[PDB]
Amino acid sequence: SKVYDSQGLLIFSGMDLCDCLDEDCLGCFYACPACGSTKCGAECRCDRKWLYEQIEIEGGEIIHNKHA
Amino acid sequence: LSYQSHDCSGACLGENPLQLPIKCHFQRRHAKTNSHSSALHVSYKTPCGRSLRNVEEVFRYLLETECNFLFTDNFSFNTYVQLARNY
Ligand SMILES: [Zn+2]
Ligand SMILES: [Zn+2]
Ligand SMILES: [Zn+2]
Repeated sequence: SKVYDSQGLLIFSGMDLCDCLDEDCLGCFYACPACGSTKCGAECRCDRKWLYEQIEIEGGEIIHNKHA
Repeated sequence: LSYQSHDCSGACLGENPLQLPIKCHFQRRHAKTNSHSSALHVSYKTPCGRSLRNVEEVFRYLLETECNFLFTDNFSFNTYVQLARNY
C-alpha cells in the first residue's frame, strides 16, 4: 500500500520529509522532475510505496530513518 | 553535510579518480529502501549539502559551481562500485 499521499506527504503523520533522512532538512535536492519538490530522492515521493530505512555514507556513518 | 537553502555558485566549491570528489568534500551515499526485497540508490552530497540523483544533476552542479576539474567518470551511480576497491 502507499507510504506517501499524492503530494508526497507521509500518510501516517502528514509530514513533508527530505529523502536525505535529516528530519529537519529544507529539501537539499534539485526540483523533482515529477512533482517539483526539493525533498524527493531518486524516485518521486508522491504515491510512493516505500521509504528509505537507512543511508550509508561510503567510508562513514550509517544514518537511520528517525520516523520508522 | 547539512543544507542551507541557496542558489549554487563558485563559492560552494590522486591514484584513484573515483576518490577525487571525496577529497573535494563530496560524499557518496547508499540509500536502502524498506521494500521486502530491498533496492539501493546511490546519490552524492556536494560540499554545500546539495543532493545529486544522477550524472545529469552532477553536470548541472559543476556548471553552477564553475568547476573545471571534475568530469563525468569521477562519479559513479552503480550500487556495486566501491570507490576504495573498484580501481
Ligand atoms: Zn535533504
Ligand atoms: Zn517528487
Ligand atoms: Zn551550493
